[PDB]
Amino acid sequence: TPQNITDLCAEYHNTQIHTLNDKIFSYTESLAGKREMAIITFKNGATFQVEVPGSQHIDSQKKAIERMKDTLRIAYLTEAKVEKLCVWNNKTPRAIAAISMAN
Amino acid sequence: TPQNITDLCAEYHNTQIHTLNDKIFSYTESLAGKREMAIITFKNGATFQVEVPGSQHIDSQKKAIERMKDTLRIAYLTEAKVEKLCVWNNKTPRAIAAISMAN
Amino acid sequence: TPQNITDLCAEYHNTQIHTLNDKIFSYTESLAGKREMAIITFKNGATFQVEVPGSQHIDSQKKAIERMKDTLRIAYLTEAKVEKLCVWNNKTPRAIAAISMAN
Amino acid sequence: TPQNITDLCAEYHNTQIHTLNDKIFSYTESLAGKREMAIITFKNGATFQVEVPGSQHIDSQKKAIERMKDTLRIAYLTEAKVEKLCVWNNKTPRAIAAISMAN
Amino acid sequence: TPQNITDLCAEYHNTQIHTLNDKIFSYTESLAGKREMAIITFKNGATFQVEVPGSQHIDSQKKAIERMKDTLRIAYLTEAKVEKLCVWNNKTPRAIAAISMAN
Ligand SMILES: CC(=O)N[C@H]1[C@H](O[C@@H]2[C@H](O[C@]3(C(=O)O)C[C@H](O)[C@@H](NC(C)=O)[C@H]([C@H](O)[C@H](O)CO)O3)[C@@H](O)[C@H](O[C@H]3[C@H](O)[C@@H](O)[C@H](O)O[C@@H]3CO)O[C@@H]2CO)O[C@H](CO)[C@H](O)[C@@H]1O[C@@H]1O[C@H](CO)[C@H](O)[C@H](O)[C@H]1O
Ligand SMILES: CC(=O)N[C@H]1[C@H](O[C@@H]2[C@H](O[C@]3(C(=O)O)C[C@H](O)[C@@H](NC(C)=O)[C@H]([C@H](O)[C@H](O)CO)O3)[C@@H](O)[C@H](O[C@H]3[C@H](O)[C@@H](O)[C@H](O)O[C@@H]3CO)O[C@@H]2CO)O[C@H](CO)[C@H](O)[C@@H]1O[C@@H]1O[C@H](CO)[C@H](O)[C@H](O)[C@H]1O
Ligand SMILES: CC(=O)N[C@H]1[C@H](O[C@@H]2[C@H](O[C@]3(C(=O)O)C[C@H](O)[C@@H](NC(C)=O)[C@H]([C@H](O)[C@H](O)CO)O3)[C@@H](O)[C@H](O[C@H]3[C@H](O)[C@@H](O)[C@H](O)O[C@@H]3CO)O[C@@H]2CO)O[C@H](CO)[C@H](O)[C@@H]1O[C@@H]1O[C@H](CO)[C@H](O)[C@H](O)[C@H]1O
Repeated sequence: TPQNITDLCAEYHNTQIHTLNDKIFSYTESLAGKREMAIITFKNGATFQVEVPGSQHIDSQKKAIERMKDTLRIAYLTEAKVEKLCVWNNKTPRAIAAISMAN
Repeated sequence: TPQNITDLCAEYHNTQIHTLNDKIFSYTESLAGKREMAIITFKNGATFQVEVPGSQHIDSQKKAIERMKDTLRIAYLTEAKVEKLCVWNNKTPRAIAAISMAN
Repeated sequence: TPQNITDLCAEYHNTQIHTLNDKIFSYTESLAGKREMAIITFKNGATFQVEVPGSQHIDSQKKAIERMKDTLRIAYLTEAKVEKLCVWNNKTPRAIAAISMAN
Repeated sequence: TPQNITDLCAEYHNTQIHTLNDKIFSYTESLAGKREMAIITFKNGATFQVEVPGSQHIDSQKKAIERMKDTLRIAYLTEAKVEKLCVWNNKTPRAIAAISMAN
Repeated sequence: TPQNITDLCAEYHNTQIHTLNDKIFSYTESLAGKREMAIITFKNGATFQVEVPGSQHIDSQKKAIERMKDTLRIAYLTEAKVEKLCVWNNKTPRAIAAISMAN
């Protein structure tokens, strides 16, 4: 079991860490069929999604996907600094696997 | 997968984007049977709903409808600026498909 | 579909609109068996309930009853102005069907 | 149906009202097995629990127990004044049945 | 039934109390499959997890694990002082069993 987001990210293929150390610039969410997702951006233009739940996800991830969208929304609204994102780089927009917040 | 609300909106028939760049003026929600819905307005009078769930919705959208009502309520209470709404034109009030929020 | 709380209220028998234009004065909730309910009051003493779920509710209302209690608690805690309540007047305390919030 | 917490409390055996008119001093919660519970204290030392869900509860209470723990956490974090608690006094710590909050 | 986190923690093997009396320094959350977890740190470098749900957990603990991640997120965002953690010491990072907040 990892102790931080960088080591967690390294337990997966097709992932990378992005260091933001910034608040979220915009928060988008959709209830439209087959596009039940969230998208965040940063002022540097960087865009990330929480993927639509699908075949790629194991059952244990379903609650965690919902939690992540909850986390992004409240981080956005409270202007919380996002430290790092672990993302999958075989999706466009890059898909969030993990988030760290500090400072 | 789309990277922003405008492109997402364009993936659906008979939708449009409204640009508000304003906080929500009023928030209404109902538990009354067959009217389990939310209604928001802006100061210009513009009125939008989250639809009552029905057969027009696929299963994957049901959780997202609930999340959207959560989002609208907290956006209202925090006076968060709503950037755009993607809506369906064939409902009255216009039915929300997606929301974006930015400073 | 209605566009505001007043029109929604009028789609039901046994209802009335209360215009409060005030924050909630007190919030009460109970987990006691057969009394799993919330009660709110306003400054003038006027009292309203979210009813115990029961056979007078259809299945689609169960989630909306839980949402309404969520709404009333956060409205109370944030001192959000309640504009109107739509209530059923064939219950004591008057039973909330819908709420609108506006400053 | 009762109009207030005092009248509600009187509908049950083994209960009493505590009039606190104070914020919560401490909030404790546990996920440990068979001790999935919350405990609050007040500055006067008074201590209360939300009981572990069990055989003493009917199914309609399960969602209300979870809601109560949510309420106590947010009341704690926002320093909301608790007016009264209705508690079962045949338990140690005294077990919360209902809460009222007023400025 | 215990009356405080210290006595609760002593009902379990392989647990200990850490006294922090500090806000959470960082909050990390993951939706990655098999690492659906949260990690917190304190400025003294201490690191704790909420374990991935699994067979070491009885069914009643699953809702309480979700609640705990909710609690840690909002405690982080509000800079709430954590008084004590009860943690299992047979896990790395040490795994949270209970939390207390005061002052
Ligand atoms: C890389 C990949 O295809 N991942 C998909 C995963 O495949 C499993 C194994 O991949 C890892 C991984 O995702 O990196 C390997 C990591 O070590 C694992 N880490 C931990 C901490 O457990 C993760 C983790 O278990 C899963 O992610 C949890 O769901 O899995 C992959 O190496 C393995 O490959 C097999 C191959 O399939 C087989 O034919 C060949 O003979 O042997 C290879 C091993 O040498 O296959 C594993 C599945 O059996 O599978 C999951 C579903 O279980 C997803 O499909 C995952 O795809 C990504 O999913 C992401 C969201 O969760 C996101 O959408 C990404 O864009 C997807 O690529
Ligand atoms: C009035 C009443 O007893 N309502 C109960 C309802 O009864 C149904 C019809 O009532 C309405 C209503 O609630 O006003 C009629 C509205 O037009 C409907 N509006 C919409 C937008 O759909 C609603 C709505 O469909 C339901 O509320 C959704 O569950 O229903 C009622 O008129 C009808 O009885 C007529 C009868 O047909 C007629 O021959 C005779 O002359 O008079 C009767 C009384 O007007 O019966 C319908 C049911 O078959 O039924 C629901 C559940 O099925 C509830 O029991 C409802 O009671 C209210 O419930 C509220 C909570 O949802 C709240 O607790 C109130 O205090 C209850 O009275
Ligand atoms: C007193 C007691 O042991 N209560 C347990 C309950 O027993 C039922 C009757 O209790 C009441 C009550 O809890 O006060 C009586 C009230 O009038 C009811 N009020 C309303 C508004 O309905 C409540 C309510 O129905 C239940 O609480 C909902 O679940 O129930 C109890 O009096 C009765 O036993 C009588 C017996 O009938 C009589 O012949 C003899 O002379 O005296 C007995 C004791 O007074 O038994 C009823 C059930 O058959 O049952 C529930 C079931 O889930 C609980 O076990 C309840 O225990 C309390 O539970 C609380 C949490 O819900 C909390 O943990 C308290 O500490 C428990 O004591």
